[PDB]
Parts: sequence; structure tokens; C-alpha cells
Amino acid sequence: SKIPIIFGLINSYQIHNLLEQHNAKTKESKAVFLIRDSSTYPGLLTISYYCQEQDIVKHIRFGLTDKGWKTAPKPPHEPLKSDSPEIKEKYTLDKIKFERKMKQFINTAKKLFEQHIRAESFKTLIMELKIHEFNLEGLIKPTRSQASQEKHFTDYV
Repeated sequence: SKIPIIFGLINSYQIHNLLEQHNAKTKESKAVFLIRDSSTYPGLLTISYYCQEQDIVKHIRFGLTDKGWKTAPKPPHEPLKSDSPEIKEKYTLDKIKFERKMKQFINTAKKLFEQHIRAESFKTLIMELKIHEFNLEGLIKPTRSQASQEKHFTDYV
């Protein structure tokens, strides 16, 4: 009857309310966090937490590699109305780089996500959370109806 520790596709309002319910805003950044299915890239996991320094919720994506779960390529900073041509020209190159790297990363991550449903990959997720200094005692656990229904996570308990 065990519930996975991974959330399914939850919305931004729910993510913020879960972090606030667990007092993320009165604790150090990363002291409280949740793990959910990525809503942009199937097969990836997204860690959501509160960043005290900026007073915003932040997200970091992980995907399977041959070594286990690892940090995915990060996208370049969003365009702004105020952007100068110099900003925009650099964004072009950084966006192409991000798209190329994410394409290769997803291709490998999705193949691994699909084959080892019964997974000693779980321990490698814990390792990467530790390297990123997430307080494992601060993991928010989903209720049964909110947990991921992805088969890879059935035993992520």
C-alpha cells in the first residue's frame, strides 16, 4: 500500500501552497522541497523548492544517465522587453546550445526511464539530492491521489 515519494503533474498554485504549508518560507533555501514529474519533458524529474534570496520558487530538472540521475541542461535566462541587441544575439546561441544539449539528454534519459522500471536507480536520485544539499528530512511527500503514476517510481518509496 506504499505511496511513491514522487508527485505527478501538479500545477504551479499547488506547488507554491505545498511549499508554504511545510513552512518553506521560514526555513533555509532547500530545507523543504518536493520532487515531481516534469511538466515539460516526460521522463525527467523536477525538484521544486523556495529560494530565500530571491523570494521565488525555483525548479531544477534531473534525468537518468548511465551513472544515474543527473542534472539536466539548464535553459538560458528568459528574454525581456528591455533586451538590447547584444542580449538577444547571445540568447540565440545559448538557446541553440540548450536545445541541442537537452535533445541529446532526453534521448538517453527517456531510454533509461522506459526500461528499468524496477530500479536501483532510486539510490542514485538520493545521491544527487545530497550533492545539491537538499535536506532529505524536508522532502514533502505526496498523498496517494497526488503521487506520480509513472511505473518507474512504483518502488520509489
